[PDB]
Amino acid sequence: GAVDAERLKHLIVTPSGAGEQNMIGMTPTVIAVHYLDETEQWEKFGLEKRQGALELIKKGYTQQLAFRQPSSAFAAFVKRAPSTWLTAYVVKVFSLAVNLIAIDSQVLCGAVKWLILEKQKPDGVFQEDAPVIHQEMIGGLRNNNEKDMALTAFVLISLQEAKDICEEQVNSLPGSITKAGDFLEANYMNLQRSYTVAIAGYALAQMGRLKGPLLNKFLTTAKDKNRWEDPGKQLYNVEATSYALLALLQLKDFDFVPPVVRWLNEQRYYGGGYGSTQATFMVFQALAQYQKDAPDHQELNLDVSLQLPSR
Amino acid sequence: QVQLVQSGAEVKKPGASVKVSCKASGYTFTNYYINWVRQAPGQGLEWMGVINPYSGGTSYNQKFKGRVTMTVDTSTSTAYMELSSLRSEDTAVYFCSSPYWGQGTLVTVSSASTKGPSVFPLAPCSRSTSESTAALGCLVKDYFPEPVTVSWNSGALTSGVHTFPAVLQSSGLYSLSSVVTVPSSSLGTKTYTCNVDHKPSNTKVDKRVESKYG
Amino acid sequence: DVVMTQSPLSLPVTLGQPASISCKSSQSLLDSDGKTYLNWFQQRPGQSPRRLIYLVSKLDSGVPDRFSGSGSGTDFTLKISRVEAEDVGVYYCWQGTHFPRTFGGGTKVEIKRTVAAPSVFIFPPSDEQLKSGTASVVCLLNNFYPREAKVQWKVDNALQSGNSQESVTEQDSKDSTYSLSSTLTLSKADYEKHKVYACEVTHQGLSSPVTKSFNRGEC
Repeated sequence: GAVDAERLKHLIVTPSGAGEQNMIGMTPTVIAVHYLDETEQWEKFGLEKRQGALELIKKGYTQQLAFRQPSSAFAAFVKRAPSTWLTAYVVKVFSLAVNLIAIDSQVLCGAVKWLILEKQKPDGVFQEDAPVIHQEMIGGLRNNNEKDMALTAFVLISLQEAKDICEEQVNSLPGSITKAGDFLEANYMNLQRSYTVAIAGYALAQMGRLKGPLLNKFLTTAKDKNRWEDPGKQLYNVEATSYALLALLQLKDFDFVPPVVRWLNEQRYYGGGYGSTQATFMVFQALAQYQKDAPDHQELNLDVSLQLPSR
Repeated sequence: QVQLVQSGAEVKKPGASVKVSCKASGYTFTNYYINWVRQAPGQGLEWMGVINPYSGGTSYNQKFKGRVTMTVDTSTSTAYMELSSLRSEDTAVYFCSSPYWGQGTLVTVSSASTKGPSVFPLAPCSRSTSESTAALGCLVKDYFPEPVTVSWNSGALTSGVHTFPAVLQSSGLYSLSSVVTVPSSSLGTKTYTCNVDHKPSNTKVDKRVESKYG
Repeated sequence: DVVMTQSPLSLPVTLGQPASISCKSSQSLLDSDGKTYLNWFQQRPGQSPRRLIYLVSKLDSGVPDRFSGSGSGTDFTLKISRVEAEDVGVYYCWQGTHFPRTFGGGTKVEIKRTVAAPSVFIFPPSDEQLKSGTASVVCLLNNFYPREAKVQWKVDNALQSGNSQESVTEQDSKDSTYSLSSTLTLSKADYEKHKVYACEVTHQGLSSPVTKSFNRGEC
């Protein structure tokens, strides 16, 4: 059940504006090309539309570098104090784009090194000292509760996604990942929000640490075994559930996956819109990973209903 | 890949019972309901029922209630379908599907006894013809149960051969024809022998086919 | 019970060309669990169904994307964008919502080729079989297209019915034709009371019905 390319044409966006707004534009274009590549839809959608999309991703990238500070961190403006969140988000989008356009390793691994050497506390927590202006671009992190866990998980996920490129350049990186994992592991069982259970769940699963009681908490947090939701904005629950799908695929829990993909398909969420950045990136990252790892997986006999009338 | 391997062909008398097995491989046996469907010769399909191998729970087509039992043995990944008080109309291929389909089990319900075929020639009365080609054949008549196999000239002759599906006569015995088209000029010089095998009766026959007249 | 109706009965296709098949249910197949249990499979002669489509539009693993399914409520369609040789066989739809589960009657997808008239042959009963008290008379229709063909047995011009059986081969993998054998069965006593044995063949490739006949005891 690949999402039809025709439904995603609005995600091909010309990025523009300052260090936050440029990433708001680059997000949908990068994840749309990622997803149309993995689902092999360019032949039907228009092979010729892919080159234009890549040009816009290159424009995004070149524009974002105007906001790269001497430290290798990012902020909205060159004279604004650097954002831990924005820098880690840049690492997340550039890491995923590396097969689409040429990403400078100096830029990627510079931002990673800065996050580890400037913004990680001795207990493994990542701290934000200069929050982004566009609070709507950070999804479910905008919630006040479980900030240390949710941001440590967000940053750890960016480090883990950059590790292949940056491990051989940043010798502090494996130790930073271990310390961040230690904090998440030590505090996971006390989490109350499904959003944090999901994003900290994916972060731990990437390291093989979502196990035993922590794995049971992750799985039993899902409603009807198909979604991770809190009682607020639906965009946050689409995001939460995308992180939960990424965790399930890391766990190789292939039998738990199909009901979660069905629930995501039934939201008919095609990305874009105010405050859409994290949901757009995460839903298409998670569905692309699903398409790669366990496409059309079937966990029971879907020829027939589960009814067994015995008259 | 996933396979369902079913038990071999069965011949049963009317009133008897049959128990068909379905051994599953390549998937988590208890995660998938198992449908049983039958197909009468030349016909469409009829659903018999389903079992949930996790709970043991069953649901049957009410047409067979009292005569059909479905079970599983989870420790051999095997499903079974038992059908009792067998009727002539129960002759069919029985399939398991979970949702991949087994190869099917033919169950033939008949009061006929095992019997080898008679093999008769199919030949024009004369080798003389105005046509460049002539048809010859063998009528393999009055055997039970299926199947028979036919070759021509010990397998050397394959072009122009048609071996037809058997028909079930009102006697309760099968009859099959096998034909070959050959050059008219070859009649009475080249030989054409059909080689018939009916394993259930240990019958092997070679029938040389010639016309009565020149 | 839910009735599943497929159309057409036979669909002659050209390699590289599109195919479309209809399946209609006598009622909605939307289940209370919100899924629509509408299935398609392919059965190629002597074989186990090959599962193609489930839940109306979901391709089974490995099934090529030239296959697609669509529809809702009571009207479903299977499409093949460009037919390949391995796509011939009988296509079934079936429903897994209602009890009992029920199947359509099948749509035969076969290779379209030029019209070809049968070569027709009649074979008298053998002296060997007559010794046993029965006469089988056989009528062969060789290598014709399309599959539709009518055999009418006549015995001194009386139309025969109920005393013949016929069977047909699968479409030839090399020339895309069918062949047909028909056996007329009489007692020796009946055979010996009549003179003219005729099989009359009607097929689209003939300009009119062709009769092959013999007179009993004459060559």
